[PDB]
Amino acid sequence: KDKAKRVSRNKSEKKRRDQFNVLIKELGSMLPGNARKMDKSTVLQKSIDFLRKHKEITAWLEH
Amino acid sequence: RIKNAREAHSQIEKRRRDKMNSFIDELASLVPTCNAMSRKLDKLTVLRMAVQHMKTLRGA
DNA sequence: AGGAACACGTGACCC
DNA sequence: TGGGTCACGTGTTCC
Repeated sequence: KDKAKRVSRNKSEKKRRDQFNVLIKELGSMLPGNARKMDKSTVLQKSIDFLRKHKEITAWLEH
Repeated sequence: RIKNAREAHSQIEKRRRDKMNSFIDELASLVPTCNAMSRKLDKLTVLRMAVQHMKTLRGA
């Protein structure tokens, strides 16, 4: 009769996983590009590239 | 015998988790509000802060 | 104590 | 087929 807590915990865990996927999809929809499907890691990797690149170019544009 | 196979699979799986985590850390290092932080932020916050940061940039 | 974030191992599916 | 990602349920850690 502890199924209730397990079930609830499963619901809670799923909600985090889903928020996480939602955030990933949003990062990806924001990258210069772009051609899905990148997998999650690729989205992250390409997000990193974008910020380093924007940093470089943006810095360069002065001094 | 094919117990090795299952452990192989579960190792592949850990390699991916570890890679994503490092990417999350690396991303956080690139978002100033996260960077400025003593306590490590959780993974969802880091993602939320990173998209926030990106909407910040397009406004120049 | 107990929940939120995190880590794990495995079944379903894919190329 | 091999070997990879993903969603899941549940074990582990931390506050």
